[PDB]
Amino acid sequence: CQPIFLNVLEAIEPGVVCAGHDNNQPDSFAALLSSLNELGERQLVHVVKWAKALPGFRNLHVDDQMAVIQYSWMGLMVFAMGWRSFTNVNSRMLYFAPDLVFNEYRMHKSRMYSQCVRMRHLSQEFGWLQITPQEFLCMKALLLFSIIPVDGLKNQKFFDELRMNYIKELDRIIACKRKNPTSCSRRFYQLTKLLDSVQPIARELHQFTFDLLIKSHMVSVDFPEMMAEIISVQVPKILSGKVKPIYFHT
Ligand SMILES: O=c1cc(C(F)(F)F)c2cc(N(CC(F)(F)F)CC(F)(F)F)ccc2[nH]1
Repeated sequence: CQPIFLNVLEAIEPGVVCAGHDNNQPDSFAALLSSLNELGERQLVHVVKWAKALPGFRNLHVDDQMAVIQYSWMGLMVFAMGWRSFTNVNSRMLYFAPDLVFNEYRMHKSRMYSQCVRMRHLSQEFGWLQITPQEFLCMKALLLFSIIPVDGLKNQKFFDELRMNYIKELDRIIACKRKNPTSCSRRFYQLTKLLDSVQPIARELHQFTFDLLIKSHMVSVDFPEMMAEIISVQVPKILSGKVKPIYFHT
């Protein structure tokens, strides 16, 4: 049968994205966070094109398309960055970008040290669970359909069907080369727990950058337009509880 679904996921996978950070400059909260925000803007562009090229994404209402990308953005970045850290530096550092790698010191200067530690943990899971490139790609796609308005999307049913379909693709990736339903069910438990763990992290990052945005002038950290827009328009909906993650587990 079909390697079509995976042919597609691999084909649309975004390439390397640099932050434009000059590493000869002193590690300061301002410089680091300003580079992160700029990296954010560049990655969003890629994320949008990627999401819109996913199988069945367009059979979602046009207004819903942009909203789910915007709500799930942070989590997508968390997850992919963790995978990058794993594949490039075996999870010992946060590999945001080739030119923006966080070591211990930068984690502290970022003023988000504990969160960075939680992200390294997440990254380490890819190794401890021997997550495959295929598992990674299907799980990343699933994250795009993991956070929505409590009182529904414009056409919630089209979303529901798509999400259900991405879960079924995850199901068969797990069943491929697998044998008995018990082996499958345990991997599924592991992978859904991993997906869920992205949400608490993304939420802290939401809180952190929202606060930073409000704070920006007095702290000398600047935000590009698209970031400032999503942070002040979409993020507050999550922080105010109108938009929530779809946890598998309680
Ligand atoms: O690959 C990445 C991964 C992250 C991860 F922290 F969410 F994992 C990331 C975060 C931010 N931001 C958040 C913050 F608050 F942590 F610094 C800033 C912003 F402005 F985009 F939201 C910008 C680019 C990336 N790029």
